[PDB]
Amino acid sequence: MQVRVTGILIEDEKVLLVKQKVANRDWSLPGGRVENGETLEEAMIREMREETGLEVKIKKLLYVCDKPDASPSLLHITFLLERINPIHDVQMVPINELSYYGFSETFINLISGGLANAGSYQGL
Amino acid sequence: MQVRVTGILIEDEKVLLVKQKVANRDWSLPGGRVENGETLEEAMIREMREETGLEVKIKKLLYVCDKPDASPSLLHITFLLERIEPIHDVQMVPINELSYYGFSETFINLISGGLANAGSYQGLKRN
Ligand SMILES: [Cl-]
Repeated sequence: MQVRVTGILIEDEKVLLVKQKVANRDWSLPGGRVENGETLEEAMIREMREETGLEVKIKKLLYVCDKPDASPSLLHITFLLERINPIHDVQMVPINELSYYGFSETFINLISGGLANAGSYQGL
Repeated sequence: MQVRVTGILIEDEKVLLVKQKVANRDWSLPGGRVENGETLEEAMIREMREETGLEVKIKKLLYVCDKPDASPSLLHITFLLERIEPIHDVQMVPINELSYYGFSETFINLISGGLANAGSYQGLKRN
């Protein structure tokens, strides 16, 4: 089973986005695959470092999404993060404008709520 | 990877405990291994009706504990459950009495905080 973590870092009502180095290379949430021997947290911290060069700490686990029909089975965990050698592609997008970046027709309010939505789950 | 789900169904400040058909028996939380192809949810619902015969729905993810160093790697998810629509060994124990059944004060506080502690996480590695 594969596991992926993504971080949501909010400051002044904006979310941190990075340019994806794969696919259509759109601005998306920072994250990556959890590597063998890594706790979800170590992976999150490593991914933030490699894609934004920032040092962070887990604030809370917000939303977990699992799709076992994937190949291989996939578990997706999203963390609320707080801030504490290539130049990184980074952008702070106002939460309002997130819809202009193609963000899900099912959420955006999920992150608007912040801690209020901690622990959300889906299963599909 | 081995994934385990645990259910915490609270009603009137009491937690649902089940009696283990293994080891020294003893009252513990309902849960089990997530079987291949199941979503965490499908497994939670399945374990819940095999051990308590109740129909439940997930409220929120309460706690995620992962031990990548375990053999095999372990991910343990705890769900706050809510009731919806063979005889099982079931008991509703008041939360302020869980210490009697071996639960630590730390855990009792977690369950006690309820929805307020939703989304808790902890990574555990040896050394
Ligand atoms: Cl690897």
